Amino acid sequence: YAYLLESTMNEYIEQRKPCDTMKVGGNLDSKGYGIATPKGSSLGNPVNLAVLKLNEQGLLDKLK
Amino acid sequence: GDGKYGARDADTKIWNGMVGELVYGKADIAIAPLTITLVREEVIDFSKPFMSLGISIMIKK
Amino acid sequence: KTVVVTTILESPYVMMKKNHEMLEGNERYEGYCVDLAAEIAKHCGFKYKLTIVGDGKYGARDADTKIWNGMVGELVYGKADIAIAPLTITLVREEVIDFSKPFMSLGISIMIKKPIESAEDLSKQTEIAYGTLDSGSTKEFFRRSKIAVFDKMWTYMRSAEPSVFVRTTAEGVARVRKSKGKYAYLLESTMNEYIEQRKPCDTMKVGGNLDSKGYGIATPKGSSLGNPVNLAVLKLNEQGLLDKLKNKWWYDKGEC
Ligand SMILES: N[C@@H](CCC(=O)O)C(=O)O
Repeated sequence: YAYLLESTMNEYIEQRKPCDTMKVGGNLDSKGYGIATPKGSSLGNPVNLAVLKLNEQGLLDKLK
Repeated sequence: GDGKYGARDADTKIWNGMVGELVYGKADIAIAPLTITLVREEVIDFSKPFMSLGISIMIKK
Repeated sequence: KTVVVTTILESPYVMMKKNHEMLEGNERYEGYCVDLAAEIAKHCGFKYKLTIVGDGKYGARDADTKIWNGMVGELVYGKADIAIAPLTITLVREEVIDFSKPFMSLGISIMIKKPIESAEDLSKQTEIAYGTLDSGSTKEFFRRSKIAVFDKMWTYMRSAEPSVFVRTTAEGVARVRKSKGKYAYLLESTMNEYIEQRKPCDTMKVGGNLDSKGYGIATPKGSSLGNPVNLAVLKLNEQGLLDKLKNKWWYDKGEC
């Protein structure tokens, strides 16, 4: 049994005991995870700016 | 509550998962490994991506 | 209302066709962004005219006048309705213009002439000169970077004499090529890997990306087009088109 999942989760499991799984081949597509809010939410604009600010400062890479 | 990411039920038309909690106003924001897709963006808003990824294959060594 | 599209002659996004002389209007161009424009215009139901950014720049804000140049400036001052180009979604730009979700992922990388293996290596020597493109997001990345190595690299670049900065990507690439390995160029992975697969096959991308960002289709704040184009980008990515165009212009055309 082989499992189709997002590269992020695959890479995480590949580093966990019992270290018996592995990610193979290239990614099938390219996409992203985003912080979601209800349509027309007040928070939308500010959280988008926060995500951009935090990626630019190196925090997102640091956290991964 | 339902431990799901979010999908619209073809028969019932209801959105489940985190997406549903946002759509029906149970939550104000979803901070999770929630993929930005076209069908979701039609009902909720997404920030630019905080993480880049792609579907891949996991095998037993 | 014919949509004025601002773009930039940057391979392989927008390039003049071999036979441009006998061609007119949108027909004179070809590339990833030319096919992308045709595609989103198809899905959004609009007619358009491709125009090359007058000043040949991506977009930066002059600290003295506060005036935006490049494609950003053309959008900000209403000279163009939409920018379909390899334009990087950044915080400063997002404050003055709208960006669709990314149509392409990328990161800053190093281009060497066929002794440097990474950013850290450039920051430890003075023999090999290195710089970036003027008026772009790569130069800003280093200007606003606190990460020790990137901060240290900027301090060297900022003060560099002669200037290690270039007007166009083509200028940076040509400089690496004629410098006998004494100049490395910092540019986006997308453009780096394209050139890597083009004659004279004398360059190469080294190390991993310095960051993870994306290019987005830009429109002026409050634009009626914004909503539709964003959904169009998502549709095209999901239909598999973006991947198809990427392989079409990068590797089916690779000559190395
Ligand atoms: N894509 C960059 C230009 C290229 C670069 O700065 O390396 C921008 O949108 O400014």
